[PDB]
Amino acid sequence: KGEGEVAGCKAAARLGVEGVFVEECFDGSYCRNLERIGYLRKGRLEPLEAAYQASRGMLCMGETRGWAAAVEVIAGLGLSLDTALVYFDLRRKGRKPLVGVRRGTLVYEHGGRVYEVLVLSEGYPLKIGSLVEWSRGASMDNHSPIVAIVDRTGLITYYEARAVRSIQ
Amino acid sequence: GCKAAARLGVEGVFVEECFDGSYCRNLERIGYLRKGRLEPLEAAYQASRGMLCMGETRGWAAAVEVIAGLGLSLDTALVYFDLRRKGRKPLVGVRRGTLVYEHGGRVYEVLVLSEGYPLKIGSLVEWSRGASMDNHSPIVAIVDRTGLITYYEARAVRSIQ
Amino acid sequence: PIKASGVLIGDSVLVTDVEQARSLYSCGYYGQPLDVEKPRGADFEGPLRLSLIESLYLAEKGVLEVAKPDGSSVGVEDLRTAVRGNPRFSMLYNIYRDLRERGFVVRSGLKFGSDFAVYRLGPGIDHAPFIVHAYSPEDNIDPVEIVRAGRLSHSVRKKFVFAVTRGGDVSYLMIDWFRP
Amino acid sequence: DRCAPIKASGVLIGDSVLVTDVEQARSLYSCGYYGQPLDVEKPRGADFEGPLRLSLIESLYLAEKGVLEVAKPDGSSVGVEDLRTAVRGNPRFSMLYNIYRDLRERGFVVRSGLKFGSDFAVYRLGPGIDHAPFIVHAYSPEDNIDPVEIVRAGRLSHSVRKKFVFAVTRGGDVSYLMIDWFRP
Repeated sequence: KGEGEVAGCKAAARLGVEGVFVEECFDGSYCRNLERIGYLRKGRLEPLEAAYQASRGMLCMGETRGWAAAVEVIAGLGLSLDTALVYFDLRRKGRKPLVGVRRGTLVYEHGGRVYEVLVLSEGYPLKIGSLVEWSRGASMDNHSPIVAIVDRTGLITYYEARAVRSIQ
Repeated sequence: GCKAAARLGVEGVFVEECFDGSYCRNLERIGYLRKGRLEPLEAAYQASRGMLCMGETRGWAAAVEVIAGLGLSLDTALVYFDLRRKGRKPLVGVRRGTLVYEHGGRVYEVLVLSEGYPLKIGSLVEWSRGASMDNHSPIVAIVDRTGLITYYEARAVRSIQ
Repeated sequence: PIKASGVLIGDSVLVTDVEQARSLYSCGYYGQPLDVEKPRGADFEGPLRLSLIESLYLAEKGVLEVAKPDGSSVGVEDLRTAVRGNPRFSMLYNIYRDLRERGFVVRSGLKFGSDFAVYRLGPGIDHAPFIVHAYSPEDNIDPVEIVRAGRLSHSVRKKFVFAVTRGGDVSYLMIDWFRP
Repeated sequence: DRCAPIKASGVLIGDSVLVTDVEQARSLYSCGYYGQPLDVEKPRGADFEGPLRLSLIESLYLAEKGVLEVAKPDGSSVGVEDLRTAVRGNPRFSMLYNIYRDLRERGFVVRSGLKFGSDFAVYRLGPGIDHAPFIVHAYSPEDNIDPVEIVRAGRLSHSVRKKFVFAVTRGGDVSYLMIDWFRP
């Protein structure tokens, strides 16, 4: 090209067939951070963490910056726009989530408790039953059952959902 | 102590004896009692109030007999009472389930709905247009499964206002 | 060990003896007076109106004797048919039953925009029920309905309850607002 | 009133449309209260960074009114009619859409009702400005309801303004039931 745009990014990454790969670290502490909490391991960034750090403007994906870069990883890797949002929100709040083993779930530890968040989206009905077996599910693994609802506009609400045999 | 006694016909109630002349006179006045014939819902109301007797049956025992006898709807009757207590004077309207009454020189059409008995939303809209097209202020009355009654005005319009 | 007799009229059972009316409302807070909305404990004259679901539970428990306008006896299964005969009332009844059995006094949730208000001692005492919306595990819901609920419980206590039931078994979903 | 012309591009991703250019973002929010900023819940008018998220039904509307150009992430164009497909493919959105269109076309500002427990929250001037006189729930005239639900409504409307509307829709037509508490 002529002049790469590296000013303002704390690192630069390319989008492969499966995964984001960090090619340049401009702020060492930043990368070292993204290794201590486990998101970035040997250049390989976890797709949501990669969409996230894009949306803070801290991670360039070539010549693409910010949310245009977030959308890139997101669409590219086949992520879910709402999950990513609940993730960002959770990252912004000081949590470090990972992908739970169940469809539509995010897992994160805090204050000696592991929290399992199910992401649901206005317009996408689900059986009450399912909500129950999931919460059950969740409780059995020692996670606190969390539900995050993102309405049609992008607003996010959080609710603990605990299944029980008898009220108490 | 009943002010009157009546007996159950086949499609009606008919006052047989007026212990208190003034009580019947008043009833004729407001136009519920005519030529012996007491309107089913008012008939039940007087029974409830302990005023009307059915043979020697008194009060709500009396009323239960009328309602079930004339096959009235408990919920409509409770509503009818309620509106009577409040001091209105309704009368069984045209449309099904509806009582009609006037007040403030206005005519209010009340539709009686009951928890447990769904209705399609179109229906409610329809009924609502029907009421307006009769210069009846559309009033919905809901009776939950326990006997609580609530009133609302329900008006259908093509543009929010 | 109270005993009362009622007349099935429409889909409800009226209790007409003053002492029996007052009796049920006092010993378990069953029924709803027709002459008083919010009765201060117990000066009220009735008749006590009982829901169909209330009529079943009590007939079952042996406390209420139900009869038709003409005096002929309505048995427990007669009620159970009528109850099963009605979709909303058949799903409620199961939950009603389960909660009464566990020792909760279960009143209507109407004034709280739901199915049940659930008291540990009683209305006008307990001061603070649970709010319960009833669902069959095969019922489809939009995730926003979980928010409308958290909204409904915003005034009372932002902890309501989905009660799920099919074929007689009931579980409960404790919902309550959470800050990550 | 008469805001301006427009004017704005967005990416179609998931069931929503993101708008990432900041000026467009504030532009739309300030010019009719469309969309919802992803960095602020309840913005000071329109000082926020965005992107502005648009709900699929918002999207189709703006596209229709020649204001929004929707593109996929690959850059490829998304038709008005592509949007009309995606919306007509979601029963909730589908019923919602004709009520939005009508309400916007009547000049109201239409917003998510989520925080009032209903489908639409409806303002004359707009959020932060006026108060939202109306709370709307959407319905097909073939929908069944238990009458107590009507009360639940009067509940929901209890604390904000005892007056909520039922908005019924089929075959792209709409009629609304005004329901307010009443004393016989």
